[PDB]
Amino acid sequence: AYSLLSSRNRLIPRVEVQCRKREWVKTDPDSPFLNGGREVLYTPFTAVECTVQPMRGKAIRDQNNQLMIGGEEDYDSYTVYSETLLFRAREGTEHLSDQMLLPDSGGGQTWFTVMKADMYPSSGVPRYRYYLIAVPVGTEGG
Amino acid sequence: AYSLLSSRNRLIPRVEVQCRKREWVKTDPDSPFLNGGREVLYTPFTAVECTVQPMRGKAIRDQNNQLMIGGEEDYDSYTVYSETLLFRAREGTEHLSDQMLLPDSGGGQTWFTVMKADMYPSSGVPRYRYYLIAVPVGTEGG
Amino acid sequence: AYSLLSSRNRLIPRVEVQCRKREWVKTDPDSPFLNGGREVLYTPFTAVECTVQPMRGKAIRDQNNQLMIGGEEDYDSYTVYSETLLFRAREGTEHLSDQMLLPDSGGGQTWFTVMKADMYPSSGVPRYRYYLIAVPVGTEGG
Amino acid sequence: AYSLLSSRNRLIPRVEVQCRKREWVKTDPDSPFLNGGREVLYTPFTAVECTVQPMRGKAIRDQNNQLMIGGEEDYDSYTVYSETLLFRAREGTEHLSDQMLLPDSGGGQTWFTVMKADMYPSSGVPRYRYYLIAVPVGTEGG
Amino acid sequence: AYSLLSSRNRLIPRVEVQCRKREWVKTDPDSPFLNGGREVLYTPFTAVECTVQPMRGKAIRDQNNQLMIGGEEDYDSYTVYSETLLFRAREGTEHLSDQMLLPDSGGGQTWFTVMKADMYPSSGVPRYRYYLIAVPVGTEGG
Amino acid sequence: AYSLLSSRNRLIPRVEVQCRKREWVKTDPDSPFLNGGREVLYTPFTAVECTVQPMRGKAIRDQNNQLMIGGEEDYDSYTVYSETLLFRAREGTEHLSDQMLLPDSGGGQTWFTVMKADMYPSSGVPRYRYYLIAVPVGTEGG
Amino acid sequence: PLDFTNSDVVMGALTKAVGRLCLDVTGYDVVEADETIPKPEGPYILVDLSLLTPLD
Repeated sequence: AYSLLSSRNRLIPRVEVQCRKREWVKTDPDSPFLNGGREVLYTPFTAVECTVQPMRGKAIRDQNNQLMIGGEEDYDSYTVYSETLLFRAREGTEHLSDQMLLPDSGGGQTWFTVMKADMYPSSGVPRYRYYLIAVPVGTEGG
Repeated sequence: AYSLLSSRNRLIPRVEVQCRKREWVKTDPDSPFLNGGREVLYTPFTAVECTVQPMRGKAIRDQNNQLMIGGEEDYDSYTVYSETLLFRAREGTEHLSDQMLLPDSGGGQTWFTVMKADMYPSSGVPRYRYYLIAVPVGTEGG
Repeated sequence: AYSLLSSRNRLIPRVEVQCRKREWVKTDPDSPFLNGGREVLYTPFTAVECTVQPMRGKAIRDQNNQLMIGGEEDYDSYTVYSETLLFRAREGTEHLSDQMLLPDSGGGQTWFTVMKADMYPSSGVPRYRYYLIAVPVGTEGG
Repeated sequence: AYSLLSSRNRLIPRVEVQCRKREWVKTDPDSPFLNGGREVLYTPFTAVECTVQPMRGKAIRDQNNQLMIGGEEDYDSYTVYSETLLFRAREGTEHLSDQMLLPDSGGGQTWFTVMKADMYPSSGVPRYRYYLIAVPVGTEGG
Repeated sequence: AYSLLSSRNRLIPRVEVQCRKREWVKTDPDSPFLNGGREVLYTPFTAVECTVQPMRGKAIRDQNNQLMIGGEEDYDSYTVYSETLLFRAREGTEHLSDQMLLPDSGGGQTWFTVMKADMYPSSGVPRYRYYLIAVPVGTEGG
Repeated sequence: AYSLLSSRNRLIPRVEVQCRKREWVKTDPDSPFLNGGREVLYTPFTAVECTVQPMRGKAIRDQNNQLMIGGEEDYDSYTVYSETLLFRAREGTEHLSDQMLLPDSGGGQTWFTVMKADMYPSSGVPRYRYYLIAVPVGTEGG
Repeated sequence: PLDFTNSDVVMGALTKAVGRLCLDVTGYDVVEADETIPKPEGPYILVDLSLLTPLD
């Protein structure tokens, strides 16, 4: 079985990041809809150690500021290697995708939503790879 | 003839997985259709030793949770190397494609349906490669 | 001139395969058409030594079982290296493309029709590469 | 932690470049619009050390002079490695994207607008990569 | 200046091929058209030494026999390295593209028409590369 | 700073090529248009040392003779490395793109128009790369 | 006690009526779009309820 990869690295620096779980709930008392007035509940936590890297190409959809008919919108993304388990959304449930807070190109800090998670069930070592997309500015995603 | 590849590996860990065969049957007594009320019959079994790996890219159709007009749907896939023979569906018959149970990105376990099987008839060694797609959530595939 | 490649290999195993030539004929006595009731005439033979390999990618058109509006159709293909000369169809003639029998993903055996043949006239050594596509299930091709 | 990359290179020559920050302001007293008569305010500065390189391919959109129905328009771009932090535009604010002055294919000098900025928050060393597009001739961008 | 490449190879076998130049002429006495009844004039010759190789991929347009609504048409192509100069067609003239006779996938021999010629004027050594496409069966090209 | 690349090569042969600058002028006395009867003024010169190479692929738009509804048109292109500075067109001016005379696939000589110029302002050494397209036969470009 | 045949009954029985008449005339085999199965052998017909229009 794997031995070296089953232990923490000692050459490349790694950092911890903050995250938060997400659910949703219905608030309207009389509306007949599952949506109602949707609300999201958060529960914070942290990842043991992570590595953050940017997109490699220069494709038009990967550029940071984009020109739309309204104005120069904003976009960011990352690829993350981590030893913590993060989950995407699951259907027929009230759980949403986990989010984690990282620096952006504008100098601030914003939340990124997990979109793709990679796992190797037959190997055993707990090492994962994630792909993240920054939440739209002015909202908390979906 | 091949010798080394005709024996089980001794460096990379391998695991066994569970599977199940699938047929179908007509139930309606009076309906004139081959479909009738379709039913599927299962017969479980296991694969001797297997290796599971995820998709390598980040293409929009390979992401786990996808945004549709209804809601954040779910999608998963894998590539598997195995020494057991698994079969796809064959036309003009009552046999369907084999399925096997593997972990998913949401933390649960779900059935994957064999879609592509690779064989090397002229070599002799029984080593195969499969490509699998997770069954739609809430159903048993087709 | 080439010497080593002008002799049979002694490390990689090779196998022989069966083939069959194909012509066509008109049967209707009074129909004014070249087609008439078409018939195909076969003459079997074998290839001296061959190597069979599957398609390398996972493109949607290379998957084995495909979902159509009628039902889960079937598809297979291969790449073959051989030291026998096989011919494609030629226009203005009554000769059709050669076919050869190989194992498929469903566990059976079916006929594959030669579609592309590669030759190196300036080199001299008789080594060829072919690309084959499985005949539609329930028919004998065209 | 990284040591060698946390210091300035001593083999490849590097140069400093000039830049300028950009805001915007409304001037019309009575117009009800956020736009009004837009104006941009500049504040110059310089980058510590930079490396400039051109696009690698020959794709039709990367050529310098382009044929349009009006006349042979002009286009240029670059990829820059730098140890200074430059920012893109941020929404809901009055800040615009930074610009920096570089030589062009016509022998002159023109302003390039930052479009994509790459950062590695988990590594620590302050090394960045930018992608720039030349401002349209006869205007100051947007 | 180049020395080794300015001499004939002594390891890889090379062969000579036959070719033929092509012009055209107007025959109709009274037709007012440049076309008239077009005719082509030939003058044979040979290439000093050449190497023939087939297309590397398996793209649908590179397959030999193609299925059209009429019938299984025919197609072939090659890449040739040669030390003889061959010319394409030139406009405003009566010269057409040179052709050369090579073996095909159907076992016969047919004429290939030069479509792309590569030269290195600044190097000096007379080594060229050509790309050829087989003439449509039953005609002499255009 | 760069030393070796700041001097002329001594292994690969290089050649000089001829060029010519291009302006334009209005001739009509009464026409109200900037175009008028356009004319181009030339001033010849030469490049110190250059290397010429052809396109690497076989894409349909890179072939030499092309079949159009009128007749077998002509097309050529190159990639050139040079130590002379050549300029493209600049807008709001009367300067056009430089041209240089090179051999073609038809055995003649024709003018190529500079379309893309690559420079490395931060390195210092005067080495450039150009991409050229042959002028349409029977005209002097635009 | 005054019962009837609601929409669900009529709609489902119309498909089977079409299915039997196709089988009994042409001699081919029949299949619907509701559930997917591997393609049968021999000639066959596929039935689908593409569209439905109300009257106000």
